[PDB]
Amino acid sequence: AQYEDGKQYTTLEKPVAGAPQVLEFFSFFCPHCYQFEEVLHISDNVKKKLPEGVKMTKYHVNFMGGDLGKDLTQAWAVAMALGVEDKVTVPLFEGVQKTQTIRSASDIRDVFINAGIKGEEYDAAWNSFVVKSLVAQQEKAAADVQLRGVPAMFVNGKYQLNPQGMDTSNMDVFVQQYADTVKYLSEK
Ligand SMILES: CNCc1cccc(-c2ccsc2)c1
Repeated sequence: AQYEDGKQYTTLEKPVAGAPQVLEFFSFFCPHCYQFEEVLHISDNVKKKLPEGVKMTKYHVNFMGGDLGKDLTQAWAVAMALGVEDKVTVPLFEGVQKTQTIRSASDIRDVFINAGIKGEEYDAAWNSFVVKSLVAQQEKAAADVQLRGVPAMFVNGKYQLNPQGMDTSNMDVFVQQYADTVKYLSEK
């Protein structure tokens, strides 16, 4: 009774078939997601503790930030397609929430250019159907679980992380609790 359904995690009443093993959702507009990623480094510490053969997937969502939110989901598709997530995640979060210099799709593009992604490369990707397919994949995944809040993490389409059942007096402890819970669920 150390881990229990309803505490560190909840159980999906409609389990999602064929879902990624560990699926994280976020928005660059999401203040708690900024904390999760830039301050707590949740994705990294979770990934760091996944069993061998367990892949981690991270998807952007549309339902925050209106038009720009949709642009960001497309830009994240570009980031995934090019494999430059580790290059643009920080400046995208800071551009939206710290400096608030990201106000348009062009501003988003500037972040990729500054990170060394060539203009032609970004634009071809941005306009590609491979990227359209990746946008659709992100939307479908979020749709599969009736997603309406971020940050969120799901394990095997069956369990949903519940950070509200964790102590926050110490950041590092919270993070390891979160990561050990994901590991526990992935072995479940
Ligand atoms: C959805 N936000 C979850 C959460 C739960 C507990 C602590 C935090 C936190 C602690 C320092 S920054 C953000 C976030």
